[PDB]
Amino acid sequence: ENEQVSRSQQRGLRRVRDLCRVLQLPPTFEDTAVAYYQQAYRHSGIRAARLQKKEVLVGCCVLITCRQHNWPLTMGAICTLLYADLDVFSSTYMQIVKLLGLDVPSLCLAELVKTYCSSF
Amino acid sequence: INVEIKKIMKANEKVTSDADPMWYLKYLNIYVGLPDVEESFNVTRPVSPHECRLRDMTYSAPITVDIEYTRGSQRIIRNALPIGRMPIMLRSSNCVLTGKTPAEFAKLNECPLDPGGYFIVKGVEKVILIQEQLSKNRIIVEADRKGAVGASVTSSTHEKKSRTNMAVKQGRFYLRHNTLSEDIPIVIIFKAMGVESDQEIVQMIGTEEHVMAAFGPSLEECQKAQIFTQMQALKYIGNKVRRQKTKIEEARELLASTILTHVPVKEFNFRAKCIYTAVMVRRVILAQGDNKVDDRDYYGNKRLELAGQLLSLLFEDLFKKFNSEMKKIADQVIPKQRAAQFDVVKHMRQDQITNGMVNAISTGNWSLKRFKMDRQGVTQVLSRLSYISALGMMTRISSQFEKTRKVSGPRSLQPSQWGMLCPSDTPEGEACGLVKNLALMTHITTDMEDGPIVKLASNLGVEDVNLLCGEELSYPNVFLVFLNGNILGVIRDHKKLVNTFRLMRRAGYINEFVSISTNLTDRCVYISSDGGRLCRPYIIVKKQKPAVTNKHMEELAQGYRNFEDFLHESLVEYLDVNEENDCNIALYEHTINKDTTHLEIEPFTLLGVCAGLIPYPHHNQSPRNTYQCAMGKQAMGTIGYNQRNRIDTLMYLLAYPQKPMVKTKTIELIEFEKLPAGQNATVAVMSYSGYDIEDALVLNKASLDRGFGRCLVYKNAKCTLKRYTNQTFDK
Amino acid sequence: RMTVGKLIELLAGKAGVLDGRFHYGTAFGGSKVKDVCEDLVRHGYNYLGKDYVTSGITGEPLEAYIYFGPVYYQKLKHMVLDKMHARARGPRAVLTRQP
Amino acid sequence: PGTQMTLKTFHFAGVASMNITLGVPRIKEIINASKAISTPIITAQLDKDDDADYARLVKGRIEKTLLGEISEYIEEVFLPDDCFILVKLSLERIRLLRLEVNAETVRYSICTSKLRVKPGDVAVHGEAVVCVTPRENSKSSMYYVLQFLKEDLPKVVVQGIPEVSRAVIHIDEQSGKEKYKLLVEGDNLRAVMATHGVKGTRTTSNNTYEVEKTLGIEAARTTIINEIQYTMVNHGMSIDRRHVMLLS
Amino acid sequence: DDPVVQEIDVYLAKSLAEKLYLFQYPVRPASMTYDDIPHLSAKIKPKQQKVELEMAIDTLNPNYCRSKGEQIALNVDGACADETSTYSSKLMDKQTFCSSQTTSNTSRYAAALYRQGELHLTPLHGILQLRPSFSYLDKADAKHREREAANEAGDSSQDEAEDDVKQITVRFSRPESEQARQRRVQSYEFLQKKHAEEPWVHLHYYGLRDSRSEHERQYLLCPGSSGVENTELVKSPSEYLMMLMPPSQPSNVLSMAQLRTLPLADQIKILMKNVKVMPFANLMSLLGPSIDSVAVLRGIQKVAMLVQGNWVVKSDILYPKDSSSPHSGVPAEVLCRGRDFVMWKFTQSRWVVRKEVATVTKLCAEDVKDFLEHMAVVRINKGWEFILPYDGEFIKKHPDVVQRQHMLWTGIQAKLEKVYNL
Amino acid sequence: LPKDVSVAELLRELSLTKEEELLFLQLPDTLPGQPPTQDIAENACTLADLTEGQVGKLLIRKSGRVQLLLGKVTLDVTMGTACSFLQELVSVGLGDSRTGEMTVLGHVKHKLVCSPDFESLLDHK
Amino acid sequence: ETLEALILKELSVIRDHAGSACLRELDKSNSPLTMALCGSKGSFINISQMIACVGQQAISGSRVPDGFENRSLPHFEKHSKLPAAKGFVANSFYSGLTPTEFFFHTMAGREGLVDTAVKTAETGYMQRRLVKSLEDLCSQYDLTVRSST
Amino acid sequence: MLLFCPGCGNGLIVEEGQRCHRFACNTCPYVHNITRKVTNRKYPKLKEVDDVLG
Amino acid sequence: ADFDGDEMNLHLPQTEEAKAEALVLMGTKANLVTPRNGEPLIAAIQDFLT
RNA sequence: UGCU
Ligand SMILES: Nc1nc2c(ncn2[C@@H]2O[C@H](COP(=O)(O)OP(=O)(O)OP(=O)(O)O)[C@@H](O)[C@H]2O)c(=O)[nH]1
Ligand SMILES: [Mg+2]
Ligand SMILES: [Zn+2]
Repeated sequence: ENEQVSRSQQRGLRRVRDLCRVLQLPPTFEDTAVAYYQQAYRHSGIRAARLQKKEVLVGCCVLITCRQHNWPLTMGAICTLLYADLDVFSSTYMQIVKLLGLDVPSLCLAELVKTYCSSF
Repeated sequence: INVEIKKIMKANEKVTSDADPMWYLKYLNIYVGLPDVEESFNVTRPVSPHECRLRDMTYSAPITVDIEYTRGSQRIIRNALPIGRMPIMLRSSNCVLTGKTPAEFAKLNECPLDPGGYFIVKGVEKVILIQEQLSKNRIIVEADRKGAVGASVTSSTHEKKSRTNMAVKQGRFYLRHNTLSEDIPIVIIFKAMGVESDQEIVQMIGTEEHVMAAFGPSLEECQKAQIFTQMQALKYIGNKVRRQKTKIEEARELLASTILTHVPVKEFNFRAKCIYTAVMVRRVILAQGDNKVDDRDYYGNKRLELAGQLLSLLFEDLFKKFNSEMKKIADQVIPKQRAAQFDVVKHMRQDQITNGMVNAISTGNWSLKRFKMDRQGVTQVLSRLSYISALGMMTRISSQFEKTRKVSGPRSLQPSQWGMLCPSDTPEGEACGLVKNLALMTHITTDMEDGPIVKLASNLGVEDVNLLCGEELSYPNVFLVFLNGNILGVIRDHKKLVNTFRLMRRAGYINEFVSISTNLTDRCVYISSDGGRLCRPYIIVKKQKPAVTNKHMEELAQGYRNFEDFLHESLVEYLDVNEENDCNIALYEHTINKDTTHLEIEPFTLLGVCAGLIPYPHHNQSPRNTYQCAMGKQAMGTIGYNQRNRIDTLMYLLAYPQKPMVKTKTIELIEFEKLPAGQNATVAVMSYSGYDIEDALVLNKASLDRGFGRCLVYKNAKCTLKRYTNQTFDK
Repeated sequence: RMTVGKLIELLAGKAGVLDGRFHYGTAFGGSKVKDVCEDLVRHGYNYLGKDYVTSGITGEPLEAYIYFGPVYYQKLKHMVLDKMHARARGPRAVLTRQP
Repeated sequence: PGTQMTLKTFHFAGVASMNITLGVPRIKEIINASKAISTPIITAQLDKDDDADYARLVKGRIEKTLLGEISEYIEEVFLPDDCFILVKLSLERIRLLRLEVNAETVRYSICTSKLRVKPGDVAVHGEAVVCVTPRENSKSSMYYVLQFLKEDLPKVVVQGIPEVSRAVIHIDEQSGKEKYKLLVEGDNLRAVMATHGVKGTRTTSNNTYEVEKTLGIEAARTTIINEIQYTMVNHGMSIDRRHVMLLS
Repeated sequence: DDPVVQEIDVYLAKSLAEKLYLFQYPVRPASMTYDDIPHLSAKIKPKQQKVELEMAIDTLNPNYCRSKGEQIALNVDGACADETSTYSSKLMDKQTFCSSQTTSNTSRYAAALYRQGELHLTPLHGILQLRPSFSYLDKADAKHREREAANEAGDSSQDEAEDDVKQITVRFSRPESEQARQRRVQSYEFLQKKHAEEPWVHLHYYGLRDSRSEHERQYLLCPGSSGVENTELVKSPSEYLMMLMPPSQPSNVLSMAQLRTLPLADQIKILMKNVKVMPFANLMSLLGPSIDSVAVLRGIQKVAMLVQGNWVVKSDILYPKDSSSPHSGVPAEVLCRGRDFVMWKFTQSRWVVRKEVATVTKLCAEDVKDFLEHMAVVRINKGWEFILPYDGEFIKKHPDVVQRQHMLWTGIQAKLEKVYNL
Repeated sequence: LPKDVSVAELLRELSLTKEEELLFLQLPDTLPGQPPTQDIAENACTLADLTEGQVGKLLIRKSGRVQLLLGKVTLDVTMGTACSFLQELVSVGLGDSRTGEMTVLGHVKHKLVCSPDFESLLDHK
Repeated sequence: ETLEALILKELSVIRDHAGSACLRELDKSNSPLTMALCGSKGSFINISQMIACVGQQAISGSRVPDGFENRSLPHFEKHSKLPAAKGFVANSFYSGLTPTEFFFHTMAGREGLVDTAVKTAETGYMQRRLVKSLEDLCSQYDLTVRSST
Repeated sequence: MLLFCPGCGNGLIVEEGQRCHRFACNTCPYVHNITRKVTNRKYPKLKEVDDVLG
Repeated sequence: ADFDGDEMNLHLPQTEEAKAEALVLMGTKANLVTPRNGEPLIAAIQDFLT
């Protein structure tokens, strides 16, 4: 592998890794994010999509990887650091989750409370 | 972490890309903050070094900075943004252990007697040993491979490091540099550097009959060719220059910047460089006669780079790499991404510096490409065999050789190690002579501004070298004065100069760490102000009577004054190797004679920490003391008051440790009596049963049964249950 | 080996344990031999460390006096239990079939 | 024995000078049989071992003596008619050292591998005066070669073997009689044996290659055996001669 | 060593302050001078001083080779061009000495003219080193290059009209990066062009033998009286030292100077926190005689107490409210109470029992030992004795202070009896 | 040629002969004075700021000490580097913007150096 | 060099006389003396060094070289060729060694240690070569030593 | 010895003119005819009589 | 050896011929002298000579 | 990295 990959998929993977390192998530989170991004890219509808579509795909893969480990991360900050708008972000998120069917753990309230209290 | 990091941030404060002008990223101020752990969910929490050791994590603090950039031509600023994590050294200024009482140390699960000063990364304790290298920007006259007495100079500035040599293989001086195709005569370089008069060249080289007789061949070889003007000399140099009038411009640039980088030129004014090469040729000529060859093992020309300089260089390199990566990402993103204005915050890598520091401290291999430095074995695992072992390993010194050849020169014990390094403390084995330990009383100097030094030197009558010709350099009473390898000028009656400089340093207007030495064989007065030099305190002696008296000692004992007050009152002063080379020192008061300038504080301080445990060492042999230190570095005993909570891969403890009966002042100082590593037993020197033929000993069954020699071996067995990429975990 | 320092340390430790003190073995100084000899002769022991000793096996006194005294012995990490090794057939290496 | 030896020093063999490599380095050089060794020693016997005068004479005959070492002054005089180098030989020092070197011998030594100076250039005026008048060779050389002449003239051999560097008179003070011998720190045994007054039948050398090329393979074997035995005995340790014989 | 004789005066002249230059020849000994060499002209510049002297040398002298002169003239110049010739005739007649600048600022250098009983100092506006320059060789090289070009062009007898019309090779004035622009600015060619941009000035030469020399030599003097008190140059040695060396910008971290630089109150506080035992006379001697005794007393009464004539630092000064015992971790209030009890026991009796103090204060052995060592010493068969003797002089000198301290100690005793139930 | 000293130089210049001599002395960077109404600061005070008239005295004590009393402080004058090459003192006065005059005042033979007596400056206070 | 040799000879004479005096004054039944006589361990040289006086510390068969400019240690005058300033040890191990004497003894010890360290590897390489070269010969039955060929 | 031209300061070589030998420079027409005898002695260190060893 | 922590190796042959050859040729009683000069190495040592 |  790593040879039957397009420059667009490589840019998407590099953006995933860059956002992961910016958020300072562990290498396990990085690996899960790249794995989910590849799994989503397997589909053709997301393969031949918009640039904003694939950017929101990077964002939603990061969000799913963050949720799978019970880690709190606000979609607002995700969109802020992803160069996207909330409307298209949510639209593409719903589209990709309906196309994949992966487990989406609910955002725990106490974890988000602690994360936001650490900000003050 | 307080000054050097800020200076590096100021040097690399602004970074911009060539494409899309009017865009820039300006750094304002960088902070390191307190040590924190990134365990919690995007929350920081104070973490202790013991907790880091237990959890196998790194004890680092989040590096933050405030920056200002332009996204869409609208200036946007950030007051606090993390960019990396710097491993915090224990007992540092920002460490949580500093400014703590033993009760708080116990609450935090840390030993109060722990020396500290080591980094904790991934749970392992690493110590950055002190590197010992040769002093930079210094002429070294020595024999070549075949045996040709020549000279060398390694000019190292903040940017480049270039070693240029000069040989007399064929009776004439050929200069060799890494940027030239073939070594060229020195007279051609003289003619190229502005000075074209052979008379002036000879006057600069020297006016002695033997000097002229030895330099004649060079003048003849120069006259054989048609090189008589600066233009022709520069054309020849350009023709001889390797690929990286255009040739003339490149030759002039290499002569001004590349060759002898430490010698500055105001505006293509090679007067100082000409005088420097003339003094070098004069030294080479003087050495070509009497075999006064300088030795490399003389520690007066050695420099010790502590962990601070290494970390500063590493941080500078990593910051330059990060700036280059950011500029590349900008050049790639801004011009073709979208109307959405791009900013750096979205690509500011916060793990780059963290991983870089972690790897550099763990693996120990440092590869700085900007300086072409490939070092190994910089960091070593702190040996926790015993408190003495740790305290002795913390004060080790590795050499630049690193077991390259069995030279025996640097491995031999040089008289220059008096009062600086322990003569007897040395690992027994292949590393004998290359790994050394500092003395009980010594200090390592730092870098100064060098402003007031130059000001005082200029005010004391030091004549400008550009005002007079080089003929004055050949006089017997005219002594040269050098400042960190750079020719500061000339002077007459250097006794007055040295006396006034020392008096001013004692008064305090000059930093007490600035060393001044005088060599009469060459008639050179060196003023050293660079860091890494070894210094030792000495009591000033004036007119056969030391300045320190019983009244001063009583005041110190009662608490009226301190060592800083002694330093300020011109009572005790720091002396360097080069300074004590000229100054006279006395061991005791009865040894003080009319020709004495200083007095030894204490003789037993000559030994190091490991050697301080030897009771009555001056009554034993040297190999005995060496083996004693080597075995004390492995002695079994208690480590600290937190040895029960400490969990290491291998630990050895003693059941009933007892403090020695014959304890030394060094033991009392290091507080080893509180953490002893042995027991006192009623030994009887005799032969019994012939089971003690060769160094063996006979133990008592009842003594061993009553608890004598009982030891405990603690081992650690670690297991990890990590989650893989898929939603599955080890159970 | 010319380890007169060991004998000096032993004598100093004997004097110290007898007089309830801690002698100093400071390099180029410390307690001299005369002080410890005076301490021994005051406490009633020989001024040279050597004392009258009787053989435990035969029960008869020895012709020469034995040099007794407290010495600070320290045990090293080198253990015979850890350094003992015995290799049976055991495993081998994949590249070259050798232990 | 290599490990038993401690590589001591101060073992000048009783001369308090002429530092010779002995021990493991010497054994290494011997077993390697290098053509050029470090500090070669040639011991030669004398026909008149009791006459210090004859000993000095043969010493001066075998030892290389440069022109500048015997001449008291060499001056490049430019008279209004011509320029030439005048060398003044110190006949006093010559007769003190007992060297059979005169103006004719110096003239014959000159003009030998020195930029092809013709015999007519050198001339003799007095008893101890040598006048050298060079000529332009036209090969990138002009009349201003008197400097090169001053540089390379004092290092011209006038008497002795070029390979020999330093010959000394060693004395054996046996109660029966005090005899003299020659110790040469050179690498030419053939010339030392061919020189007059040297008993070539009892001349030994340390360079195995020279001994082989001069006296044959059996002589080389004997010299190797003797040298190994001497080097081993210097350290107080002994080895059966059969081992060194088999090695040789 | 007194000034027996040679009491010479020093005067200052400003007439030739901006017109005085120092020319020195590093290659010409002082024996031979240029007084007999006829000069022609000198090129100079006001800014970036670099003087170039143009002199003339004789030819009929026996120390000149006419054939070599003709050769060098024909090499440097053409056959009969003579439009821009370095020499008027066909021989090397003019010599060129170029000036090199030693230093930028020459204010510290001054020329001293010595007369009978006075020495006149005149500032120097510039110091330049004159050396024989070699530019005729560069001009000859350029001549040879153009001659080789002419030969290559005339290689044929008749050169046809070459159609070498200069195509429009107008290169782009590309925007130069900052690094490349700095490199160009720092290049030697740019500096040489900047120096050449300034126009030259031609000056005539007036040798020392001319009357104008002796006429203008008098300007180095100044009209003034023998004895005149200078208005300036009246600063003290301390001020001169401060001028010639301007500044750059445990609890014993502060040195003696850093302590003295602090107010008297902070000085006394630090001294007490450091020593904890010191007589009033010793405190006065350490602080200095220039400070008032009443001020020192007012400063010490707030941070120390009187114990047997001596002064002992208060307990709260050593143990702040946020501090704790470094050995047991008990709060600072308990340590202060224990230290106050120890001081009260010492004031009541000179001999204090460690066991009794421990049993009363319920404190640990290490804390009791620290409290006792801070202000006393061990005496065999007697317990602990105060380190300093009984100082009755201060008690007799200051009775009111003694009464104040006695009532304060009575209050402290009442508090201790209330707390520990003595 | 034995190395002379400043006291003997002045003695043989004044008593043994009466001909004037041109000397070159190197003064410290900052003189012990203040620029008189020069618009300031503790800046450097050179001869360009001082006026004409008597500015100091030159004393010669016993044992060969040569001092310069330039006010409240006293510097010491020593012999500088003995220059043997030609040194011609000249005044280049540009009276006109187009033509000037170069006047050779004399020759320079000896060099002096004045240094502050730091020992005295320190032991004073 | 003549002065050096004379000083070394004088120091050796002093050492030998001190050792002889110690051996003559020591009484029988002494354990060091008995061991040196029987040859089990030690010798008269070591006995005299640890009782009477230590010998001249010789580095590479010569006195202590001048590490600093024209002197070994700053505690001695420049161009001083005295025995105590060049390496002589007047005191014995029993009376205690001065700082300079102890430093010179440590220098000699480290010199010997590095010499032995180099010797180990040098002789190892030499033995390897010699064995690989001579491992082919063997004694035949006809009393003729022959190679493998 | 080593002589230099007072005009420029370059090294002087000994050549033969049309009347007598003379010192001349390779960069200027300056010359200097030889009038009387000129010598430059060096006094090389002689070989001392190496005495017997032993 | 000096009995100061030296680690020595002990091997057990796995063949009768090798055992016999080791016992005969490498016998301690048969190798009491070195082939270098024939001097005996296996003799008295410290604590036995005295 | 220690050990012999
Ligand atoms: N405990 C231990 N540490 C080692 C060992 N070898 C290397 N080290 C570490 O590595 C450094 C020196 O080892 P080197 O000899 O440079 O490693 P090396 O050169 O590769 O050695 P080789 O592997 O034999 O080539 C030491 O200073 C140690 O830091 C070892 O064998 N044991
Ligand atoms: Mg052993
Ligand atoms: Zn010339």
